[PDB]
Amino acid sequence: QVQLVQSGAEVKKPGASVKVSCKASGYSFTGYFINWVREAPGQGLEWMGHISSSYATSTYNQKFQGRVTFTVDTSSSTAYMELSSLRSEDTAVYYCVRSGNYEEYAMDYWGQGTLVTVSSASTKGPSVFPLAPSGTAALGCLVKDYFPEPVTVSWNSGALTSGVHTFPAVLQSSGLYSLESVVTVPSSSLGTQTYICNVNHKPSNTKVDKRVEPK
Amino acid sequence: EVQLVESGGGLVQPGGSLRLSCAASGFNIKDTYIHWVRQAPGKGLEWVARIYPTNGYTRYADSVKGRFTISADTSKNTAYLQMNSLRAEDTAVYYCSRWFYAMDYWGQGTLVTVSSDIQMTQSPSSLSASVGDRVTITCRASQDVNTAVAWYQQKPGKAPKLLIYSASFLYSGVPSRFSGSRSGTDFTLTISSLQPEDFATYYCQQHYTTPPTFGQGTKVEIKGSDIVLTQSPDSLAVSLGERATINCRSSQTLLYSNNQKNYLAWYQKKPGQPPKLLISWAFTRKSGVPDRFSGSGSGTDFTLTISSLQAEDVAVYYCQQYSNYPWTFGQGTKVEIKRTVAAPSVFIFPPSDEQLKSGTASVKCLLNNFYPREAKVQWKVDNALQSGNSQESVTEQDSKDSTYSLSSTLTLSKADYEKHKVYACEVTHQGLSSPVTKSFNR
Repeated sequence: QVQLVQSGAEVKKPGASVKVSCKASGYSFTGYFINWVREAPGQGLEWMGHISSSYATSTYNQKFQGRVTFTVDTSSSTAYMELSSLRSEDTAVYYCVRSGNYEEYAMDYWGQGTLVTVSSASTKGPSVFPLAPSGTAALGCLVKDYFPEPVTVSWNSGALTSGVHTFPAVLQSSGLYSLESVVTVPSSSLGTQTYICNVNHKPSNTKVDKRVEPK
Repeated sequence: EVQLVESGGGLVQPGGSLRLSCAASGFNIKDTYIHWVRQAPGKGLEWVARIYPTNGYTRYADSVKGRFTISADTSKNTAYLQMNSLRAEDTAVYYCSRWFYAMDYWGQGTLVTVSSDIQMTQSPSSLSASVGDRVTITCRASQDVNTAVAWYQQKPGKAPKLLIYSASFLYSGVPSRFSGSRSGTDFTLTISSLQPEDFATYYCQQHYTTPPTFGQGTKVEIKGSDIVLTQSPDSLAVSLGERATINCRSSQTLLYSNNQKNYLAWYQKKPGQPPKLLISWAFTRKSGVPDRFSGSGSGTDFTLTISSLQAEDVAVYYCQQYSNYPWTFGQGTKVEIKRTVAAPSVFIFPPSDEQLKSGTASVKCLLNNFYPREAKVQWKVDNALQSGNSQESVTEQDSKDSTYSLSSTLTLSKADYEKHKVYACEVTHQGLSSPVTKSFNR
């Protein structure tokens, strides 16, 4: 099958530059365009441009003209996008996607995406605080001041699934992220069953387990 | 079927060597001249060399004399370009073409990358026009070129296409709206009513003498704003199993007049997943997409239809145009499952003393498993209505019960949290006959 595999997530300071890669397999590399699409929080989908895999020449979206540069190395069937003078507004998921030149022209066969976070903040793991229990009771875990995204939150090492609500992360003035993970459980069980939220922050290789017992 | 296929291009270090091949098909090179024409990044077409296979007559350009060699094997029906001591200036896409002194057939070119005198004056360098516009490009010959002028069109990533030859003659297959004319050394290309597929770079060439010369190119671009796609509605709520409609309107037509195809696509976007193509050519369902998705429309309005919505169809749907640069997306349309009103269940969480160690207090009000989305949370401290220090997070719609959960955080400096003594959140929603307040003291 046609496949595009992108490089891993990146964290950069404002004003820095980032190079994202997109290894293509399963088709004749030179015969297609590699487009670069971006999704920034709340901005939808944006086409930054595409490069001919054969000519190595590009058409750029004039909104990024001069800040974005496309390249390809055919010897390794890889396409690169280099964004310079990074701003906080460039925090986004960047996708490479193939488009055809002969019969099919629609952008199909997307890469998995590359998260690029631009911030002054540095990579740090989360502080995990219990949200002690209040018919049905609610309890939770507050994962605070971690950078960059993301964080995974499970309950009882995956045993407890029903009634779990892990909210999307919020970007604080701090520039760090914090989210909440709550769960509804029958009040009576509070003294019988034990509840542990497992928090995993791979970007900093942090792993935390916290219990929420009644206050 | 005349065909020219270039091969052999690649990365060559400075002062390096490389051979390019041009395999001819459907005709014999013995019967004509073969040209190598190059195009440097961002620049125009540059004729580098020419050969007559029959007698091996070769003509080069002064730019490449002594560094480039052109040969041919009539037995193999192939032309060759040897390159040595290559310069940085040599990096370019090399096309092979053939001569009727017009370059009617071009290979799709091959990239050579060096990892370190009749003149034609084209006017204007750039040009902005709209579909339906009448456009005129001109090329002034630096001297007498009797009628020996051809016009070519080129789109990014593709080889030049012959449009006009001997200054007014329409190449087989070119549409009627294209014409060219001559007045002495003034040469004109003119497009009757600009079609969406005519936005490209146009090149004048004189075929009178040798070397053939090229104008620097006239880029024809969309005037004003980029093709804007506006979607309606911005958000959609329909019940499970019922039909969902999304419309997309384009600020100009996406229909190519030469092939009657709409360059419009429909994409689904779920959080955390890459965009998924659903429809291309405005009605062609991508192989593997579920039956229930369909696309219709043409010209400037298109419609995506989900015949019976499912919980796994909850996402943001985007229309997208690939007709002309820059390629653009619609603003998007959020589709969600419509269900019965569900009053939120309200909980309040005081700051953990563990968090109060940290020096800040976070009081949290949770609205669990409610529908619809509209919910107002107002914080009050000692019955003083608050404002300005609250932030809300919202979950994606739950797949099974189609509800939302909301978490509102009142953040205070631990000092101010020590100051006051009653904290409550008052929730307003369609499922609450009257606002519901939850409180705690310490």
